[PDB]
Amino acid sequence: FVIRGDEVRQIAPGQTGNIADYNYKLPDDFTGCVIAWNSNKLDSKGN
Amino acid sequence: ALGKLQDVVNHNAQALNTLVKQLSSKFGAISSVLNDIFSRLDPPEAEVQ
Repeated sequence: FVIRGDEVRQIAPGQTGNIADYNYKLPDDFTGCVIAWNSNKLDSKGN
Repeated sequence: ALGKLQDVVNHNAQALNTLVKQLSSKFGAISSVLNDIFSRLDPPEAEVQ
């Protein structure tokens, strides 16, 4: 999934967040790993 | 002379009183109130306490 960019803290499992609350929650074990990186010029250009 | 009988009553009462007292002990956690731990701390850190 995509993210705004400054809310990478919000997607931390077991911790609530406004973007998380409307969109995504994770279990808390959440056993799986989380990988992220900026994709500025790939998807930002006024989009 | 009934102290021996009384001692049994006191010992049980003293032991039971200690058990109730132990409930208020935080045992190293931030607080001894269960709901306080869950409410104040996030679920990851709350379970530790």
